Amino acid sequence: RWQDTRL
Amino acid sequence: GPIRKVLLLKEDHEGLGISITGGKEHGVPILISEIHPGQPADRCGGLHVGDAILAVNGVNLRDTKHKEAVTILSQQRGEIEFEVVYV
Repeated sequence: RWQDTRL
Repeated sequence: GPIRKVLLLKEDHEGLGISITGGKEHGVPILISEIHPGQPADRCGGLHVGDAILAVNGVNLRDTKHKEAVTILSQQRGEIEFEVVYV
């Protein structure tokens, strides 16, 4: 249920 | 566990080379979900999938929502210091 973002 | 201070050097045209997950809306810290091969975090070393990012460049991420952490992290440039603890 978690967002995941590439940085 | 030990809080490590980890240095990463980044050119402006590069990303950090990490993915993050978690955040306040999920009741957990900002957590590293992936280190990308050949990018600055991988090249410089010291960061670990499953690390909680407690701070970056002195800016506290402990109680940040995901998008807030994305903003702060994305705005850091050059010589960047993370404070992390493996969870």
